[PDB]
Amino acid sequence: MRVAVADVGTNSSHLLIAEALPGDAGGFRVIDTLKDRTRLGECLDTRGELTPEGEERLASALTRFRELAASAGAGDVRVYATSALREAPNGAEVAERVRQRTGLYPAVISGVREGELTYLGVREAVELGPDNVLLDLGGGSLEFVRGAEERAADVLSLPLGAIRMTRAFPEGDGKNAGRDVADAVARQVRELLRPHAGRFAARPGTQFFLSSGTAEAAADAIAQRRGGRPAEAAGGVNGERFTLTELADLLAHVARLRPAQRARVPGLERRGDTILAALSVLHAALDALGAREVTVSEGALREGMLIEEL
Ligand code: NA
Repeated sequence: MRVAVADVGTNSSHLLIAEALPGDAGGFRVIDTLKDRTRLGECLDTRGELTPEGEERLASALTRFRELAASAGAGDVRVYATSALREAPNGAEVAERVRQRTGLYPAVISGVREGELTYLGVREAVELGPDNVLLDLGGGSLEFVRGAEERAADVLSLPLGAIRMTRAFPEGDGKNAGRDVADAVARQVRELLRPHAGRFAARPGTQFFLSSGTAEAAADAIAQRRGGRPAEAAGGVNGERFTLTELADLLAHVARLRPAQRARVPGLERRGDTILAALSVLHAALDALGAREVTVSEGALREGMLIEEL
């Protein structure tokens, strides 16, 4: 009664092993989550194609994942790949070669598919209401999801990822370069949402949610800026809330710092390279939709994959 799902991201891949409960009430219990530091982001060439060293790291990850699942009695791993392989021009070729080498097929899912599954992961992590808007900021893309208590009704994927924006708007040496990038990213967010007014905008009673790593880091940083302990000592950030004003203040702080300093802001360790652009995406998007406050969900794509499998 054990199931395994995995996602291939940009710099990390994760295997989730869960026990599937009696179908009557159903549900799942997470047995293990195993990370692989695939680091595909540093294995992308100038045209964005995955290098042979990237194929090797990916093949190595999926081989180890397959063994972990099999030794745990979980049978076969469903594997979905997101922005890294989606945007690589040779992503489909890499996926078929990895399948030939490992027997696992990393299916490259669309941004919208990722968003609809992530919404399921959020559903089982935090309490959804009758009108929810979810923003899931990844490396290449930002997914907007709207729905009710059960599933996504509307999904939009826009090319506003933390890595993609960091690259699209290179930061200069000047003291104002962080602010200038933040402003340019915000103008790009509004421009790509311009065809889509009303779709994800706050209505009375709309509740807003965030998922994935930037948002979790933001919640950790904001809580510690209110005097809290690091999330690692407080059991994580799932369910934490923060206001748009708190996000704006964290962004203004980050923008006046240089990249190396950003990685020393508590909560933002391991995200100094993209946190400026990523916070700029989140604030600009939330502001444009009229969000006042958000809840952060540690559940996301992998949990959603489980829910669909069950
Ligand atoms: Na995303």
